[PDB]
Amino acid sequence: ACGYSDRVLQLTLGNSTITTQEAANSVVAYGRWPEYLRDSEANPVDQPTEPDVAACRFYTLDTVSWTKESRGWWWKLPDALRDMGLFGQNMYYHYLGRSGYTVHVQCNASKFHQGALGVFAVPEMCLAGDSNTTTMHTSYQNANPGEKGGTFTGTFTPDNNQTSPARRFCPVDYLLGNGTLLGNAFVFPHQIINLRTNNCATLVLPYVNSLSIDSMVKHNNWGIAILPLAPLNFASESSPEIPITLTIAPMCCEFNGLRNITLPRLQ
Amino acid sequence: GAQVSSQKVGAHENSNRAYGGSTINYTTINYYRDSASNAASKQDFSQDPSKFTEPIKDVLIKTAPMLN
Amino acid sequence: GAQVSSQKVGAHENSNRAYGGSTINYTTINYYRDSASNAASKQDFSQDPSKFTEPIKDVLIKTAPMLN
Amino acid sequence: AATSRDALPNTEASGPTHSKEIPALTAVETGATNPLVPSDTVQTRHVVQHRSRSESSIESFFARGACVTIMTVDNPASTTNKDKLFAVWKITYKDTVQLRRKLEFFTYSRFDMELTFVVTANFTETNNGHALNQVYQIMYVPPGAPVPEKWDDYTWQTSSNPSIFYTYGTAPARISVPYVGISNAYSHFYDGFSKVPLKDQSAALGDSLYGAASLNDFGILAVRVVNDHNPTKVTSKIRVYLKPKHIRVWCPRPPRAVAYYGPGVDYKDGTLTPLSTKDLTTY
Amino acid sequence: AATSRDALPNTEASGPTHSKEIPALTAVETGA
Amino acid sequence: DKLFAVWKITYKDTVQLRRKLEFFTYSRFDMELTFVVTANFTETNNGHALNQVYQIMYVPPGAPVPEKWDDYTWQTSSNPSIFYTYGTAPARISVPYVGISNAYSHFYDGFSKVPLKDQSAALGDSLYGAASLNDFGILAVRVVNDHNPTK
Amino acid sequence: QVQLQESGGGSVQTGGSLRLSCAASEYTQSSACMGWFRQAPGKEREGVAGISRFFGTAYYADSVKGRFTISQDKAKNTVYLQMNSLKPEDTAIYYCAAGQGCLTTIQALGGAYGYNAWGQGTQVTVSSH
Amino acid sequence: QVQLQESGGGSVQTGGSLRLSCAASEYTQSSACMGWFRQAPGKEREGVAGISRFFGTAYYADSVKGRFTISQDKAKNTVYLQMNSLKPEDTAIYYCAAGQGCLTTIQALGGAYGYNAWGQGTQVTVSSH
Amino acid sequence: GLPVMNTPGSNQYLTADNFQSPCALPEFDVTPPIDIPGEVKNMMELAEIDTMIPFDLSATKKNTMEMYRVRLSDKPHTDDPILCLSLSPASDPRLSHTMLGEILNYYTHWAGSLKFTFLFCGSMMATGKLLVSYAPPGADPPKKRKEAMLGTHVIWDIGLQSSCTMVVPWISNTTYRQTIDDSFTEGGYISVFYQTRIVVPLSTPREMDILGFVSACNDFSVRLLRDTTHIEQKA
Amino acid sequence: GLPVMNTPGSNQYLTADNFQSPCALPEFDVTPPIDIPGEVKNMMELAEIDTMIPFDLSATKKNTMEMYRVRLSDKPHTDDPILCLSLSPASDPRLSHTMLGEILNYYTHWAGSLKFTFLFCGSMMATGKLLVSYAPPGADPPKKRKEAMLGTHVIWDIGLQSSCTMVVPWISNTTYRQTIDDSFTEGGYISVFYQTRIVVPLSTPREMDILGFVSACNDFSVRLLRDTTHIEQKA
Amino acid sequence: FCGSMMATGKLLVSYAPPGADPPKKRKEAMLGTHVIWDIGLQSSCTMVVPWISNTTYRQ
Ligand SMILES: CCCCCCCCCCCCCCCC(=O)O
Ligand SMILES: CCCCCCCCCCCCCCCC(=O)O
Repeated sequence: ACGYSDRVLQLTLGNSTITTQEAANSVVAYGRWPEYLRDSEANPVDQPTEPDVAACRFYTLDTVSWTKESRGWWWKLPDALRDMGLFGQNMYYHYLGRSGYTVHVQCNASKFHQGALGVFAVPEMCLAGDSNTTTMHTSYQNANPGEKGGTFTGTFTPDNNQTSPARRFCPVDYLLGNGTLLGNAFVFPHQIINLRTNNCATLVLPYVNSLSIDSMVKHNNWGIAILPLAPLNFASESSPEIPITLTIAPMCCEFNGLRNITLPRLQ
Repeated sequence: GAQVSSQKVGAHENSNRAYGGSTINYTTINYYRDSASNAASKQDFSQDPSKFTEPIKDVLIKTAPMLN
Repeated sequence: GAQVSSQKVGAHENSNRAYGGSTINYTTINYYRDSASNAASKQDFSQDPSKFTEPIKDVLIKTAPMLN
Repeated sequence: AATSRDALPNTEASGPTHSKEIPALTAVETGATNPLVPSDTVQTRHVVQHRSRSESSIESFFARGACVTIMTVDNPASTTNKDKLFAVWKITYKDTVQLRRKLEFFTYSRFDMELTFVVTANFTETNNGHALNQVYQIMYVPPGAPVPEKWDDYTWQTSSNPSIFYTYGTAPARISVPYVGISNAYSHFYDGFSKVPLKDQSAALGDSLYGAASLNDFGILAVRVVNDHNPTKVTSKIRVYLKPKHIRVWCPRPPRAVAYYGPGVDYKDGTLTPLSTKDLTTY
Repeated sequence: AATSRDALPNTEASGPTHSKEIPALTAVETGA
Repeated sequence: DKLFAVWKITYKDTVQLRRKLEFFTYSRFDMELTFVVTANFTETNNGHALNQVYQIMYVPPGAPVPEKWDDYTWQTSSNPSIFYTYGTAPARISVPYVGISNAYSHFYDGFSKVPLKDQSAALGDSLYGAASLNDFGILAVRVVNDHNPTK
Repeated sequence: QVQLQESGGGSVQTGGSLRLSCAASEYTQSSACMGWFRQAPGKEREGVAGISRFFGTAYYADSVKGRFTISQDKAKNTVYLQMNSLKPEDTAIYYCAAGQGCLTTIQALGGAYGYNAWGQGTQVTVSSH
Repeated sequence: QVQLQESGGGSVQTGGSLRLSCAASEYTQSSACMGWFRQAPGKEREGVAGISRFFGTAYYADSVKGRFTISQDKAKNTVYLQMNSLKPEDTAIYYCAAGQGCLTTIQALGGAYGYNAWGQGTQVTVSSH
Repeated sequence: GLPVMNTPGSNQYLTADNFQSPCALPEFDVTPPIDIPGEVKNMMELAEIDTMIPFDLSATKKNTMEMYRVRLSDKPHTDDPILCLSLSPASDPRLSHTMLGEILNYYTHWAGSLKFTFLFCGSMMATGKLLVSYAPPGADPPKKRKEAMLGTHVIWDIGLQSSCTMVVPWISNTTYRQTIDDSFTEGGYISVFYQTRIVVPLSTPREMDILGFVSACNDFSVRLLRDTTHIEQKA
Repeated sequence: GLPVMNTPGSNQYLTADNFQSPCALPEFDVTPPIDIPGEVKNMMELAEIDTMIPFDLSATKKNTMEMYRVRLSDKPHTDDPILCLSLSPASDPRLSHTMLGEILNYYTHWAGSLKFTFLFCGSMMATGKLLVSYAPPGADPPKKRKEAMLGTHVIWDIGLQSSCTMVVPWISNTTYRQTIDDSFTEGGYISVFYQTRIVVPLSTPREMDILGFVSACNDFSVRLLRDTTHIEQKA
Repeated sequence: FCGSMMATGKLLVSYAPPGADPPKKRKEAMLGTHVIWDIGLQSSCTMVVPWISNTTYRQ
């Protein structure tokens, strides 16, 4: 009647608004909308910190490039927001905290471009390491790359430097870096940015853990995996490129156990 | 404090003046104070897979166009 | 002469037409004449630690000055 | 109100059609799986369904015990040089594989564990001497309690540690333990660490294992043969079986596709080949 | 009437204050 | 290598029971199984053995069938298994009507495959009267006890 | 399936030894008597050797007894075929054959009828070069 | 904690034997592989030796294998470290290291990562006086 | 004491048992649960979710991201199949590793309807028509548009609605089917063919791929719990 | 007799069992109880009572009355801590021997709020102000008034009301904490600092001491019974 | 947007209140008030700069 469509959308969190014309509706993980911590479920006694619009708004990460030889890309939450304005500040100063997020990945092309990108939100995205000598051997620094995130590879490469090991992840793409076929990845809340149809993928993720609140500094609750399901091709050129961008927004952001600044060693 | 439950009869004995037909029930008695000690009731419930199948914000009408 | 008591349910079985919800009780039967033979009921009571914490003759008002 | 053993909906009769209602066509990019039935695409008959998902409920799927470990203890001669063997084993589901993977279909779970203890025993030295029926004490040593150092030290007195006294040749030992997690559910995958390495701290002082936490530390199981030194040695193995009854689960994950390698998610070289050979144009 | 397995009292919401009621200060010499 | 037995579940190895069943063409029933276990020394020696425990695992069609007395299969995460201690009441379990059909067929007048014209005779052959209607997997058993000096 | 992957195509002279092997690692209702079939492009496909999965029920074709023997590894999982004193009459393409439910190779004893998973095929020539 | 109290600071010449010991009497989730770390004031802190609490899982740094051995008393509770044929390159401050839940030294095998209780430190000099 | 009698089965340990037993830690204050989103009630609902099929399992493509891709081209019409697939959800390599199948590997019997959804991931300027076919077993496995066209099939138009689902209805002799590869309990054949052909304009990638997904329908069930063979521990 | 069946666990002895058994002395005239003052209902109420903390555990002071004393001085203001303490009630030496802790040693999990009370035992003519601080874990352990001031803290005035209590509120990731020294279940840091400084007139002892006590709050609980390690028998 | 229909793109229009470093990189601008605009069938996009002032009126 009024022309309302599921492709055309606009979402607003704070002083930031996202708008699109080629959407494929919107996904709410496990059918649960993000929420504040209920009294019946609460645990820390102190009165909590609810930053609101201060932290809860859209945040754009550093844009990456999609080409024919890219194997995939990954990010963790909250990790990927550790240095984003207030939220991050609020993260570094409080022992505990919880939050939901509305992840919006952007990537438009042309009606002459093709390819499909799988955007998967994996709660507890514990990735696999690079050593065949020692397990669960990836260091904190390499585990949490922050906003830049990381990538997947098509070939496993075991680190043989036993003197000063690399201590990083070596996430094989087809095993979705966890030892499980990417094919089943669809079990996780997800969407597919298939160039023909859509230019974006929007997923709403509630706070998911084994407990009401946790130390966001020590633990990542959600992972963001983006892998090309179909390859990127354009016309007849040999090396096409199309940028991909992720804007993330916390939702129902709350924190407790306020104390002094945490200064982690990131390198 | 007995717990009498029903049995979904599969194969039927040529009986209905004892077995077969007339609702066959079983008894269960909890002997321990802690719930952790109890046997599995197995009388569970199903749900709608939607939260996994249709985790979409907007209602999906299967007969209509997915994209509209 | 059975003794049927309740169980404070911890983990819940996806059940409420047998287990899970609808109050799960247990039975106990004393087989011996002497009380010394019985098992521990475990259905005990709490008290106020005062007799150890505030063994003071005069009423302690936490908001007021201890010494006045 | 739909129970696990209730009949699934009947498939109803449907004839021919030709209109503007589109069941066959959708869009998976939205992330939604088209919920079609046969009548949407083909002409079907009225069929009273009788089958039920009784056997696939979480309860039913885990309604079985699984060997989690195999412990080894003995009772040698008094004249021996090496000390009598007592076994210590940290309680985990991750030494074996079968059970682990099942558990791993999900991210989180709540359950009360039922443990059984099958005990085997045998002679080892080719002699003709004799042994008298053995009794085995399986003590549960929770994190913090003193873990035995000798088969005959003060720990085996068990004033507050749960302990089992199993006589050989009788019904295998079985106990129950409630949901004992420090969290609100047992976590099968942890995307984090225990410590936070800080800038003004030595890297050594700030390191921890990836995916390792207390969420999973339940202490150890200690066992010995209660019998005193016997002239001819006797070997014995306690096989533990875990059944997670009264179970609840959260967040489905894809099942392990490559053989496990350690308690983590790591995999080794040359194991990364799960699928065989099959040509695209052949049945 | 408080059993061993009954829930301990809930912790209730409390905001800011500044007055003459002294919770923090007492005297242990009294033995309390 | 230490001997472990594997046996496909059928009523047709013996005769007595078979014929009774054969008075009819089809039947529905819930099977109750009992397990009487015997044991003996074989080598004329004077060595000793400690009471044995036997695990009878049910391996349904599709599940991994043991190759060793000590391989990973005997872990039994979903296969039904019995742990029988020697010298005690024989083992007994119950199994419901497990047929793929609506009743167990005692006689099948057919085959499994259809040999087609444009297929090799080899590719189209099957046994007469043989079908899945009767495949219930196997029963695997071993002595849980570790190697003993005298067999 | 099971895995059936075979090799061993060495064109030896008349009277030499050759070994053939077929993988059977995965354990479905595992290859009972197993199976070895040769297709002579002059004739057709025919059954040859076979030893029961567990038992010692090894059937031998009239033409190959004694010279050709069947054996396997009840662990390393692969099926060996010792073919010695090779005639020029045995020049054909060999194939391994999984006969599932052991009774498939107990009833009929020999394979052929109860065989569902087919092998790849190895060319063996036994000539006078 | 556990108790960790170490000593044994004898400045021996290049090629002599030295013994290091760390107390571990109290039995918490006891020192699994244990741990020995040396800090060379030119370099930094590094892992060296370690034998599992109960099991014989003893890891040895590339630079110390054979010469340096780890062993303890499963009763008298103290951890010994036989360091023979001492080079001048091993002049550093040693430290014992409790790695609790044995799996801490089973997963990673070596210490360093699963280590919560830190030792005191003994200065060992191996020089040409 | 009360006169009692021991009947067979006494003292035995059946792993499939369900009885009560004494507690190891009496009066333990169990931690109450919290509403963790995404709880599952039964294994089948995981089965109803669409997972991607590793179709082309050639020596080169197997165990690589490419196995999920089914390449299509703008080649002139041919009656040759694009892909052939056997209805053995739990035993045929291509189906065996999908969640559906993997799940099926924990059971011995499988029954009910299945659905195959296909996703065209070519350019918008690309057009085409295809025929996805399901033939019940018993006859010659289809290999040309012709015979396949005789069975159950959906003719799919490539357009704005990116995906198409073909439902393979439950057509079986038996009440339940075997998780194993078997003749008596054979399922049939699944096949895709070009109806027209793929058509693109100039300056448009001439070759593209398609993605395929398979899941169970609301009336799919499994029975007889068994251990899977897609997992194992060596020594 | 009544047909019965033996299920697993039969004949075993679990020390944690709770069943009835035959009496050794039937009809024994048990002596009735008398009202003995001071009966206890639960272990936690002992926990709520304030016990003195052996703070300074230096080589010289440990195992001596002096370990309970925390010396203060009239030295000019400094931003350095008077005492540092880790929130590991059941595992840190200083807390480990207090009734609270000792009790905690009989359990594996601990949860709830705690309270630290401090007693100034200097002269009446002595004045001063202090800052007692509790910082939740995760950051740099406080070592200067500055960072500590950022966390939970009470600023205490030395006067007629001799003691001051700081409540360490239950702020945890987990529902319950470990009796062991552990990172995941770390509790945080407790710290005392001079706000002003200690001031006394002439003819007044320039240095004095302070006493510290710790106890549980009405909502403190423990679970998982285990044997302590602060007691043992050699041979 | 007055480019061709076949042209696609996404932009970020940003309004930052004064007082800090004037934005010059997507990063800082992204922290302020902003609309992320998709180029499509709806040709234009409006970003509203809300009244955020110290004074009641500006010069
Ligand atoms: C004497 C009986 C022993 C009683 C104590 C049992 C200790 C509880 C351990 C339960 C947790 C086992 C780990 C598996 C849980 C998981 O899958 O995460
Ligand atoms: C561990 C216990 C074993 C449980 C599984 C039993 C397998 C079911 C087999 C039943 C069918 C037996 C064949 C006889 C039926 C017939 O006469 O046709």
